[PDB]
Order: sequence, then C-alpha cells, then structure tokens
Amino acid sequence: DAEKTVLEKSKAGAQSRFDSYGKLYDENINAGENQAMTLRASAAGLTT
Amino acid sequence: KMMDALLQSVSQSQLNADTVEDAFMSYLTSFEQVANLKVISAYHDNINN
Amino acid sequence: KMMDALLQSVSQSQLNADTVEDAFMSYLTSFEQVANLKVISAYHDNINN
Amino acid sequence: AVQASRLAGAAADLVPNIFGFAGGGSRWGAIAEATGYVMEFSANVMNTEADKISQSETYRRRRQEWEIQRNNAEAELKQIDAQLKSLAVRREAAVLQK
Repeated sequence: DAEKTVLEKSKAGAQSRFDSYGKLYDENINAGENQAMTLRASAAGLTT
Repeated sequence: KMMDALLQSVSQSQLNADTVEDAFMSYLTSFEQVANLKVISAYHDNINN
Repeated sequence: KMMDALLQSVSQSQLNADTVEDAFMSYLTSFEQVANLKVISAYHDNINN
Repeated sequence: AVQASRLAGAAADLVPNIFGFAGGGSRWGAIAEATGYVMEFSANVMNTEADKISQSETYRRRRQEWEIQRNNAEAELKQIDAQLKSLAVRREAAVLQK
C-alpha cells in the first residue's frame, strides 16, 4: 500500500509537468512577443 | 496610432505607478499635439455636395 | 528584386490579415514605381539589326 | 525631443545668412534633411524599444522555467517521504522476523 502511494503521488508530479508544458505550448507566443515582432517590422517600412 | 504607441510603451514585465504615469503623460502630449492643429483648406471629392 | 523584397517581408512566425495587406501594399508600391518609368534613349549592340 | 530640436533647426535655417551685396545663403533642403534625420532616428528608437520588450519576455519565460524546476523538485521531495514510510514498514516486518 505504501509503494502504491509512492507511485500515484509521483504520478501527480508527472501530471503537473505534462499540463504545465502543454500550457506553454498552446500559447506559444503571448501578447508581448508578437508586439516586438510588429514593432521591429514597422522599422523595415521606412526605407522608401 | 498614438494608442498603438501607448500599448507597446506600457507592455513590459514590471509596471509601477511612475512608469504608467509617465506613459500617460507622453500619450497626453501626443493627444494634445494632434488636437491643437487648425484646418487651412479643403477639397470636395464629388461634383454634388 | 521586389518579389525577393516580398518574400523576406512576409516570412515570419505570425501572419495576420493586416500584415499581409500591408506587405502587398508595399509590393504594389514598388511595382507601380517600376512600371511608370519612361524610356529616354537606347543603343543597339550589333552592327546589324 | 529630437523631432522638436531638428524641426526648430530646420525652420531657423531657411532664413538667409549672407547680406549686403551678396544675398541668400539659405539652404533650401533643410526641411528634408530634418525629416530624414527624424525618420532615421525613429528606426533606432523602435529597435531599442522592441529589444526592451524582448528582454522582458525573456525574463518571464525564465521565471516559468523556474516553475517547471521548482515543481519537479517538490514532487521528488514529496515522493521520498512515502518511500521512507514504506521502508519503515519493511523494517517493522524485519524486526518481527527476528
């Protein structure tokens, strides 16, 4: 029974790692990262 | 365009009272500059008003 | 050369309607500028036409 | 500030600067020069600003990776205590075998 507790409560750690990485994947680019993209690209249009 | 200046100016990790106050002051400066201008002349694109 | 301007301008991670619209507008500006030019003079490289 | 400074210098440049028998001397291009300086400065300031933003997003991503590491360490710590509980049983059963 104690070995079972060891297994399932290590599984809770694996679940926290899996869902945290999925939360990092689905929102790969946030509102700040693309703001830099738009700001950097706006500088390219001043050559003409 | 000045609200787009505002958003990218205020978008950062650390926000403090002084930073947002200064950003609002710059935005208000832009708004005041674009509001004080006066019209000189105009043209009407169509034959009929 | 303007299609090479176009490709590297549109190549990025995030593509939106406004970004591609503006890129097309810049490309069309380049095309219009290179299309309105007029010939002045010419030379023929060979003795026979 | 630079835009106002360059526009002020441009406006102050169109007035003539030689007088008497020779006149003029006003550089006609000064407004286009000021518009060029301010419009090339704009690109540099937008690059600086975008680099500040990218630094901010970097520090945030790093902090999230410290959540991944801290949670992994906490889970390993938590599983060790139950391992100790199991060994405590195994030892009680070994005293009983004695």
